[PDB]
Amino acid sequence: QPLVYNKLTFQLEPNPHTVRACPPDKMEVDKNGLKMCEPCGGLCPKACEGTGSGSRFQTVDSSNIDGFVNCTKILGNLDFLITGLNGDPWHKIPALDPEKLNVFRTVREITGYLNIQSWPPHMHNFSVFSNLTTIGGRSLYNRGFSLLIMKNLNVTSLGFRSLKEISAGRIYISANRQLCYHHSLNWTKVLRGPTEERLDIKHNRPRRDCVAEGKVCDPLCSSGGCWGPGPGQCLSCRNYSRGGVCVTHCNFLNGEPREFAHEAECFSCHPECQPMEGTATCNGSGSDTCAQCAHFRDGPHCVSSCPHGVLGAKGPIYKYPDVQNECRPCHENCTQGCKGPELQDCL
Amino acid sequence: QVQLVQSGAEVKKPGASVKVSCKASGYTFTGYYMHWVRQAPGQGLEWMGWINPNSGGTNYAQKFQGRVTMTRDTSISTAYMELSRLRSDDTAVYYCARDHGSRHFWSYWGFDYWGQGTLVTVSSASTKGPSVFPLAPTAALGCLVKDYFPEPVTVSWNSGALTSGVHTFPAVLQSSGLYSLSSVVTVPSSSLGTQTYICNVNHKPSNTKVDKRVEP
Amino acid sequence: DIQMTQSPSSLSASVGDRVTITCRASQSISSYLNWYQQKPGKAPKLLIYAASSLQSGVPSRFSGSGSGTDFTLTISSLQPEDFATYYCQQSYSTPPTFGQGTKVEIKRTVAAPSVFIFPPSDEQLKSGTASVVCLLNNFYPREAKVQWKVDNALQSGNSQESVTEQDSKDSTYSLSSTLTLSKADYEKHKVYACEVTHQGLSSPVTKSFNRGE
Ligand SMILES: *[C@@H]1O[C@H](CO)[C@@H](O[C@@H]2O[C@H](CO)[C@@H](O)[C@H](O)[C@H]2NC(C)=O)[C@H](O)[C@H]1NC(C)=O
Ligand SMILES: *[C@@H]1O[C@H](CO)[C@@H](O[C@@H]2O[C@H](CO)[C@@H](O)[C@H](O)[C@H]2NC(C)=O)[C@H](O)[C@H]1NC(C)=O
Ligand SMILES: *[C@@H]1O[C@H](CO)[C@@H](O)[C@H](O)[C@H]1NC(C)=O
Ligand SMILES: *[C@@H]1O[C@H](CO)[C@@H](O)[C@H](O)[C@H]1NC(C)=O
Ligand SMILES: *[C@@H]1O[C@H](CO)[C@@H](O)[C@H](O)[C@H]1NC(C)=O
Repeated sequence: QPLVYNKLTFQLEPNPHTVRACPPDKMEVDKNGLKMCEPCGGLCPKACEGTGSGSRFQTVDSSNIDGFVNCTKILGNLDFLITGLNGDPWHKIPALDPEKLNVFRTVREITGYLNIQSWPPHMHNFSVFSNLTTIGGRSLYNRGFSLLIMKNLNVTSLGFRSLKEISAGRIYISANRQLCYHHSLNWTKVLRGPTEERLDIKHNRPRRDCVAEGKVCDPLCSSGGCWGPGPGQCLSCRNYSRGGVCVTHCNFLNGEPREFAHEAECFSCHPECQPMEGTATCNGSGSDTCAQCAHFRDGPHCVSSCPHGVLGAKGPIYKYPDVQNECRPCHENCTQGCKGPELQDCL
Repeated sequence: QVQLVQSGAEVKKPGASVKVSCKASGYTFTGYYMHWVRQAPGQGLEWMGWINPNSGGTNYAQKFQGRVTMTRDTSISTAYMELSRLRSDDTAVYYCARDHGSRHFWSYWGFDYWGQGTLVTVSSASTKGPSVFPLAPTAALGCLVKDYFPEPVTVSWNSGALTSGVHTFPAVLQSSGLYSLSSVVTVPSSSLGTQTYICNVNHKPSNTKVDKRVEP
Repeated sequence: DIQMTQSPSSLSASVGDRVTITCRASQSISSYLNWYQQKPGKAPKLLIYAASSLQSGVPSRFSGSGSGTDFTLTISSLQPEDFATYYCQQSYSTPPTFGQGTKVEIKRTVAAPSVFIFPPSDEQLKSGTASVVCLLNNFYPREAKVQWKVDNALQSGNSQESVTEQDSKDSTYSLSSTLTLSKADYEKHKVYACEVTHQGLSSPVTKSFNRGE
């Protein structure tokens, strides 16, 4: 019994009068000195060792890519050298299975650098790092490079859709004579700096050839650039984004789910809220920020039903629906609910 | 073995041009970049630029960009640097060094093999022969090689017979643009008068060979 | 441009000592830093590249360390072949920058100079110029002080000095100060003298002479 109703705030509260390992779908968190499990939004966080200096792996090949499964944060680097992707016949090492590269779709952060020098020819993007959001750069490759992509002759677009911060390090993107979409990137927003000789981009595909073929940024992207074609591959959106995809608008007045804006991002609103036609439906995602309740109202919150037996600090709480669907308290000297405020309206 | 041979010393006037060569032998000439580093007399080092001996690509420093042309001759394995628009502060010893890495992107730009060094003296003065003046008196005597241009001079006492205790001071550049140099030598006071002491100054640029007896 | 800052500028150490020179970068340069040794009159020699890696041929007593900003070239037990000037080079940014250079010198006991003064020769006075030479021969340390006195008058801005490198045997310096005057000025005053102040001298020594005498 962890939750207890409150007469003052009209909602549930943590009950003050309420080892084992957490399940694989829950992470062990600490709420002010109280160990408890908490569900993970999809995959649970898991730290994994990296590649390069400091680790026993020089490149990511066939013998180590299976250890990168369910990894959400590399505590190191990721090196994709030529001998790790195309094998090495002088040692009878087979080439890396390209479909094994999809294990990095769970990677959301890299502590050190990202060194990509070889990629399967049938993969025109690094979309296997679509969930990569932050490159730390605590350890750097070569001359202070935190991101290095050289001589990948079959990469059309980068594909780092969610990458929005590179804390430190220089950037090298060269010798990719078929790469586009990267010319209009606003690296000042990603690098958190002034890009003072921190960009080494050259000898790719010329801007004149990418623009003439219509392979530029989507009109829904803003001036911040785009990691490829489509409304999803934008860095920032011109107006609003729904689920990481740039859209023309949210659903303030019409739509399958009524939405509200928060920092130019569309979030669906609380289900206990009446969808309003032509007018706004909600301020935020809470049940107390809505325009009109979908059913009933218990104080500030819109509820589906009035508290009919919920435990409180003094006992069971019983409330009756008012004439206008407001959850008002039943009479004190009454048990098992009531119909109205009067005494005989009980039981 | 690896060996880099440069051209001889050059003397230029302010505004002219100097083209120093660098003959390479002992390695694949087109396999390693050629760096050029100059060093002013009694100063630190200064990197001017490199040249890719395979493609011909260059990378000059901003200070020299616009008046330095680095070229290559793979048929004879020779690298050239032509520093035009000369100034007084361009007087230095120009070395040619070779990058220790065949793959340049992963190189550390370490100079493992250098040339012998080419001295390039740039001054508005004209080639002048030296004036030898005796410094007459354990006794101490010497000579004074005053007012000459350019470097160097070779001072030897008694045609090389006397080498013990001889001190030929480095030449100081006077305000007139000419070098002054003293070459003293300590001798026993007993032999002062019983043995002839002659200093022999040789200035190759002006073809000047002057002897000078030093009597008390 | 990433300026290198070497410390110390000069260093006096004897054979067998452990010396330590420091190369500080203005910004982070990762591990792209080399070390060089330059004998007097010779081209630099590569000792340590990539901060720590020892170049083939250089003895194992030469060792490098550090990363980022602070680097250090440490050699243990100095050898006679190791008395030279040492430069550090950064290769992180596109223009390789060198340090000011540390110059290790042979330690020695304090030795006093042998002061000699030389009047201008008569062959030189025929030309119309007078040069008086004050000689400081075989002394240690290199620091000294030479002041000219033309009839008890302090002179300045008309004399230049030149010092010799440490001798191959006793490891002592030599200095010569030359006072250049026109014949008109030289024929005015009777007494010429240079006053030498050194650590090896119990009191400043002054060598004098008179014109014509
Ligand atoms: C990423 O690259 C692939 C090709 O390497 C692009 O084409 C997709 O390829 C896969 C398998 O090869 C197909 O299943 C898809 O249908 C292809 N997409 C299209 C639109 O034809 C892919 O489009 C690239 N992704 C982005 C975002 O540019
Ligand atoms: C790229 O992004 C940078 C930073 O995100 C923008 O530059 C700054 O914009 C802020 C606006 O809040 C100003 O306060 C700063 O003064 C700007 N700094 C500089 C150096 O301009 C920049 O405008 C963006 N460029 C594009 C094309 O979107
Ligand atoms: C990875 O996570 C999935 C569920 O998200 C689970 O079924 C699977 O067993 C996990 N694999 C490993 C190696 O942890
Ligand atoms: C990427 O992240 C989203 C939400 O952040 C998640 O739904 C998705 O499962 C992640 N990708 C993979 C391969 O798990
Ligand atoms: C990969 O690149 C080569 C040469 O650049 C090209 O011939 C080949 O078609 C490319 N692969 C694909 C799948 O397009």
